[PDB]
Amino acid sequence: MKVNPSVKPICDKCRVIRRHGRVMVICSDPRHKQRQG
Amino acid sequence: PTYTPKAGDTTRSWYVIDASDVVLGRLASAAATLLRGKHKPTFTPNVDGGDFVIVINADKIAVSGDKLTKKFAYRHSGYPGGLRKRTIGELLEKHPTRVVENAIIGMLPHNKLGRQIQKKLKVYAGPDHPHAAQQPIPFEIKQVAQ
Amino acid sequence: NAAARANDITYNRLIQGLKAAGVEVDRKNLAELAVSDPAAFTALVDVARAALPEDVNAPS
Amino acid sequence: ARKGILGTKLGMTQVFDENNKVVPVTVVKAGPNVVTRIRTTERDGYSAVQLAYGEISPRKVIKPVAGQFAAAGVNPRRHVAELRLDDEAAVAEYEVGQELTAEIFSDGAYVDVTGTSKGKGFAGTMKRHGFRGQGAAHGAQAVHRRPGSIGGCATPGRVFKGTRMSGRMGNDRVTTQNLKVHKVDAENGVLLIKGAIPGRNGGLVVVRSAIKRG
Amino acid sequence: SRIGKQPVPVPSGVDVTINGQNLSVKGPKGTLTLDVAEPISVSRAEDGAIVVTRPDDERRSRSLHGLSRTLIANLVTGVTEGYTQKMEIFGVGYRVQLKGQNLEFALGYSHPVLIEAPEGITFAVESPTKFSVSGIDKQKVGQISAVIRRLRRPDPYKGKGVRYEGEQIRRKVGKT
RNA sequence: GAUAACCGCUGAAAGCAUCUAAGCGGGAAACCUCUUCCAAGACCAGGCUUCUCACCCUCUAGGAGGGAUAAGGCCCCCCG
RNA sequence: ACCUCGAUGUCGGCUCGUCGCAUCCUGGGGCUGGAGCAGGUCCCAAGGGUUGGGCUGUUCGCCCAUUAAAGCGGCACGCGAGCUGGGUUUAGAACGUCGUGAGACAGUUCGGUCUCUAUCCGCCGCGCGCGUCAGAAGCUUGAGGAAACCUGUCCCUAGU
Ligand SMILES: [Mg+2]
Ligand SMILES: [Mg+2]
Ligand SMILES: [Mg+2]
Ligand SMILES: [Mg+2]
Ligand SMILES: [Mg+2]
Ligand SMILES: [Mg+2]
Ligand SMILES: [Mg+2]
Ligand SMILES: [Mg+2]
Ligand SMILES: [Mg+2]
Ligand SMILES: [Mg+2]
Ligand SMILES: [Mg+2]
Ligand SMILES: [Mg+2]
Ligand SMILES: [Mg+2]
Ligand SMILES: [Mg+2]
Ligand SMILES: [Mg+2]
Ligand SMILES: [Mg+2]
Ligand SMILES: [Mg+2]
Ligand SMILES: [Zn+2]
Repeated sequence: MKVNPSVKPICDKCRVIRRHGRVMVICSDPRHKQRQG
Repeated sequence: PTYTPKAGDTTRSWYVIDASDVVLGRLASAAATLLRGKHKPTFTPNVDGGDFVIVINADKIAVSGDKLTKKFAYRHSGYPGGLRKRTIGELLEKHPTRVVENAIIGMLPHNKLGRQIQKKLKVYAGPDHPHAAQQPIPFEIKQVAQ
Repeated sequence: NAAARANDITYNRLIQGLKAAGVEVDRKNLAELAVSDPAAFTALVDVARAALPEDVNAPS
Repeated sequence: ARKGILGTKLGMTQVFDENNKVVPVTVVKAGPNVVTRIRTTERDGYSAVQLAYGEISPRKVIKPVAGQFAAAGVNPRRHVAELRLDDEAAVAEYEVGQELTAEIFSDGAYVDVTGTSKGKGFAGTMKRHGFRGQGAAHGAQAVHRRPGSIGGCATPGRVFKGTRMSGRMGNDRVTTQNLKVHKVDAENGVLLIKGAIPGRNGGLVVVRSAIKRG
Repeated sequence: SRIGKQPVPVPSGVDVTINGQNLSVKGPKGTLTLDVAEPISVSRAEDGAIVVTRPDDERRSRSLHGLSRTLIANLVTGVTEGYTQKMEIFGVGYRVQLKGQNLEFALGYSHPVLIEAPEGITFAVESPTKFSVSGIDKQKVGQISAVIRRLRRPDPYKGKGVRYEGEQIRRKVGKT
């Protein structure tokens, strides 16, 4: 998990979502998994 | 000279308010009005001519938003690090009456008279109360239109 | 205000209506009526309410 | 359910294990008790058994106290105490007038013992709270046993509640947990409990089955 | 929306009872209960289909509309056929066996792992390494299958542990 | 028991996908209980019981004032 | 340069602590260029714990043995009406240096009075009075508080 003010899709399989009031990027590649914070 | 209450002048009555599905703040403001005696033309700020208020179904009180989990009642014991907090959700489960009690008390004047006024508030979690001997009048929270 | 609201009118509309009716009783005596003669106060409330505009929330 | 009995601390001695290890023991006179009252959820709002212990001349018992013993149908005793019970099924095991003896326990059971600790009088901070005190030399001026600082400075400009200071020490209710009963003597009515128990000899104690190891 | 608009077929062997917002659907496997969100409206095409409808194109109604269609469609699909999740074990010495209602696994821990079946679910072992979970409620079947799936940490090096039947786990090579 | 990070199930808005928007679950020495002690001056001053449950006088016939008692208590006394 | 120069005593140590989390250990997790052991990094977490010595007035720092770890900070760089007084920063004396000199030196050196019977708040303990709708006594409920909360090694599972 990356926790940063800026969260960006790192590859074209990354999808930006909002979950429980946080912006998150979910992906099949667990490196790209990241959370705004 | 402006009318002033004398010894025998104050007449009490008993009201019962059903708190079921009522917004906490709305119930508390109405009850504070009755306890203070603001609805009587004989009102005098140095006299408690208020009425007795019974609140029933205080566990069915309604709270909006996320206040059930995010509103915290704070208490300090006076010892260092003696600050304890409970959510309104947790306080409603353990001490249902405390939620309504605290709301009303915080809307009364914080002085000696206010403490005497608090005597006349009775709050019960269930649908029943022991004061049938006083024959309380059902009180509905209305709004006078203008 | 307590006596007005017991007669189903707010204070502010009572004062407006008494002005429109031209009733010049001041608040010292209006309060003395509210305490000592509720019947006379009720009659004043009826006068005030009659003199109020039909739509209080309308322009003018 | 949680067994218990009232008794008197008689004193300490030494016994030997069957594998020849030494065992320090306190001897407790787990004297006969009588059930004087039963507390019920329906009467009192909680479940408990009231026990009475120790011989007393009826000359000495005050009339309202005698009235309560008379309503129970038992002779007065010096000491009355309640044992709190978790449930009403446990209460059902007791009846007014019934006698309890040391044999309610068996050897190797774990007990908690409650008693009043010895009085120590007005104690300094070194004795009462284990303060280190100050140096006996190197210039230290009349502070060898003094507590030192008791607070910060302008902020908070006061001493906090709970600040450890000198004062009366001892004479407190103390419960020692998980003591092994080494032996039960049914003939003398005595418990040999491994280890120490609070109080002076001749003092009232309450022996209960251990909550944690029961 | 585009999901909620589609009716739900009720086969002639399926009994649907609609009581206001309460819904109860009875079928060969048993009976299942569902409650629709107040705004959404659930009717019935007398022909033999379920119609889900919404008052407004407001966002909350739009979301609850598609939700409620699929929930009742799952409810029907449960009492007709049931839900089954096939699961498979990988790794040497990793084993499963059934002990009454309870399922017992040996995934290389010092102790064995015992999982009790909650009400309305059942376990079947076809092999020491291959088993299944079945039940009436899709959510309960999924829930138990997930708990079993987490019995071991993910192993991307040797591939051990519990998987789904088709499951394609992530793999890597630890060459040291 | 309720949670944190985190893991999820069932799923729309958005024919796919999504732990979330309706709902349903796992989850830590922190939190609430649990263990020990204080505690009804907790002025909402609580509860279960037991004992005494009794008498004279004065003012005026209102409310008081005084004296003698019961259960009990205190002081003195022998002590810890 | 805004309070205090009709006075708010300093560094370090000692005693006693109390709070924050930007976490040193122990607890829970995501990702690893994570095989395993052992790590790297980020997230959550403040309940408790967080050693003794050599040198220096020292803080700091270096070092010697340990440890699960030897956390970083606030509170007048917490704490001198609680202690110390080695350094600094009165008066003595000396060296180097500067000055014609009297003298001077964030240069050095040896020496050099640490006052106060606690009124108020505060805190630790202990009584007296009155109250809790008659006067008393035994046993109690617990609203609400306080205390406590650390961790290792070895042996099995497994030389798997
Ligand atoms: Mg001296
Ligand atoms: Mg000395
Ligand atoms: Mg009482
Ligand atoms: Mg005395
Ligand atoms: Mg200026
Ligand atoms: Mg001055
Ligand atoms: Mg943090
Ligand atoms: Mg804790
Ligand atoms: Mg300082
Ligand atoms: Mg000082
Ligand atoms: Mg000189
Ligand atoms: Mg010269
Ligand atoms: Mg000398
Ligand atoms: Mg010197
Ligand atoms: Mg000098
Ligand atoms: Mg409590
Ligand atoms: Mg208090
Ligand atoms: Zn990606």
